Amino acid sequence: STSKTIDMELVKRKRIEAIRGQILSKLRLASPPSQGDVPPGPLPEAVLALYNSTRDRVAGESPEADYYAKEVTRVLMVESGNQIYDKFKGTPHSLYMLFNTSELREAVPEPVLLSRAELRLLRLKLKVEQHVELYQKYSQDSWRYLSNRLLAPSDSPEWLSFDVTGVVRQWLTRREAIEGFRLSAHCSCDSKDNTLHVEIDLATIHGMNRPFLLLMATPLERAALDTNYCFSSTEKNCCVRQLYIDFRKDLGWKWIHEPKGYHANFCLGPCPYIWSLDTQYSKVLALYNQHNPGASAAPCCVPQALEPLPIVYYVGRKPKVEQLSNMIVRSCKCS
Amino acid sequence: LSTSKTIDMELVKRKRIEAIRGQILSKLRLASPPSQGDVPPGPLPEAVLALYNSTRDRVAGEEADYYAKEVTRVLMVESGNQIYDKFKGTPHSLYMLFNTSELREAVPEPVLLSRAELRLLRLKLKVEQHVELYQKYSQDSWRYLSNRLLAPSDSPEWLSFDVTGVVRQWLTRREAIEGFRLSAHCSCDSKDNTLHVEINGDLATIHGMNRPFLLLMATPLERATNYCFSSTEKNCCVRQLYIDFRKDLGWKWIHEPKGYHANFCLGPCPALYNQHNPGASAAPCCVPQALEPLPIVYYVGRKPKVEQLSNMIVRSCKCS
Ligand SMILES: *[C@@H]1O[C@H](CO)[C@@H](O[C@@H]2O[C@H](CO)[C@@H](O[C@@H]3O[C@H](CO)[C@@H](O)[C@H](O)[C@@H]3O)[C@H](O)[C@H]2NC(C)=O)[C@H](O)[C@H]1NC(C)=O
Repeated sequence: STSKTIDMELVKRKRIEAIRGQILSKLRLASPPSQGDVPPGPLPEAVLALYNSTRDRVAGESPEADYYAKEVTRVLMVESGNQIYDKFKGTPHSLYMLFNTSELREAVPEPVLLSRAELRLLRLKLKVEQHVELYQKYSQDSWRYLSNRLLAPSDSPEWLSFDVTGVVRQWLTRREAIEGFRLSAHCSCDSKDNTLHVEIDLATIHGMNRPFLLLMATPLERAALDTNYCFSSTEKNCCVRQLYIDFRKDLGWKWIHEPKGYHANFCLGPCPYIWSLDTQYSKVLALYNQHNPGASAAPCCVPQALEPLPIVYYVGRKPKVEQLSNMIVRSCKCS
Repeated sequence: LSTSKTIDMELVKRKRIEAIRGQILSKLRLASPPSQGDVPPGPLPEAVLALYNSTRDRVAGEEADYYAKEVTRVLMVESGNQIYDKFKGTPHSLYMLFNTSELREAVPEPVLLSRAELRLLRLKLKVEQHVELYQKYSQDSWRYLSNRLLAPSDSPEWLSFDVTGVVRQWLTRREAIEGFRLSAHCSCDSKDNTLHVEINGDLATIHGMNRPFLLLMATPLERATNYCFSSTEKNCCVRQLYIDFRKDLGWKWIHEPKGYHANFCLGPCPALYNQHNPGASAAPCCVPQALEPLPIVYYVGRKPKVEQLSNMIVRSCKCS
């Protein structure tokens, strides 16, 4: 291990140097930004709090994201004391969260830059299981179902998240000043012999730590490859290549009755470092979505999206239908 | 010259073909192709083709191992008997119950089961509908599983519901009968002693062929960072590397954090092709699978910026 540990350190240094170009290329910077103007001392109150929640454990829901970094912003809902109580007065099992659309356009000027928008809630009900549903205020009159969530009991207050990216993108398109969501308890009912059975504050609503929208978008200053593009175009870079395999013609096998063949495509092509490649084009950028130059020390043209293959074959007199995983290559990536 | 590029591709294509020869055999865990002298000539039986079709059928629904899974299916109890007299005249509810012994014959032991799907032939062509799936936990109760918003489609469509955990629990249970419930979505809200309630021909095909069934994928009976940091492995795996922006990169511009666990993948990916060449590609590499982002805080002049960079932290590695 005397002459192997030192070899390991060279790999670690190779990884570190790739990360140097890795971070700078993501930020679309040739060199680290100038610091002469920066105030010394601790970070501001809003900056630390913004960075805090990005690391915090949140509740998940259950096109692919790009290589370059996303600017994260957040907008807290309109304050509790004003406006949000008179229109929905005394609703026992419904929580309303409305946002100023101009505050969203201040963070994200145009919708095309927005890549993800999350609605955040500070859940408090520790001991009992609850089933909730999320709704979007499309118009002033009706609400539309978005999603639901079965919430198991948790001993500690937990931050809940709802992916409302598609909804917030439509909000950035609209000029209407106020938009919002509605979180209500799950309704369970059933009709039977002309009878009908029906079964049905949770979170911080005021000040800081009230519900908010977390926006991840490409900043304005900075404003994989599936078979549907790899089969049409001839590319020098890493991509999917067609290969139909006949169990008779190519493998000399007769025991697979169904199918007689399938498209087992392969990945083939050079994977240069993303910063070593020409200025970014939409067709070349896709490959690099999971790009981590130092991870494997040498990036390879490997598959991303794969599909299974069901087959039919015999064991004696007995026919068997089986499914094989990861047989069909649908996309390739450099990583 | 394209004459000497055709030849290069043919060599790559043959390497892929030869790896696939080993891939298929290794997934089925066979050393050589099985003997076919006893196989009946002619078309496959009625049930065998139908079972195979549904594996290919295009369906809309909302890690798995390397080796192949045996696919079986079990149709629900027929309409005319037993399943209507206890649920007589339910206007907005469709009931699907299954014999638990038929499931244990298809999947002998619950540990072997890897996936179970409930299949429905949707019929409502023109109208958008919202449905919910329920499980018969007890003799008195049903339990919420999932829901589905169904957009209009001109053609009858096969719907799928992932009921793996439910069907696996059925094999754990000893009760002879189990089943599901598909009902219309209930939307209500109470306000000042008032209450608004909204709901939403047969919804799906219910009798004869193409009736609801469970599609079972299980390992045959005959085939019977938290891991990378503890053990030292020669093969491809995750390797520890903490990176301090000052100590390792010489940087002062990233105020938060001062560093992070950016692990790397390292190890050769040159009978047991599960960790050797899972993808069967011409040259397998040790590349990461699970990646995690890294939020940072830095300054550009006077304006502080908090940004998130994707795929910075390697959590798992694979041979591909
Ligand atoms: C499972 O999938 C295959 C996918 O093709 C299905 O194959 C089709 O089976 C039908 C069965 O009737 C064939 O229809 C035939 O039509 C000709 C006239 O065109 C008639 O002479 C035959 O008597 C038969 O009725 C159809 O051609 C065949 N598909 C292809 C591409 O040939 C199969 O039906 C599926 N499911 C089953 C068998 O339940």
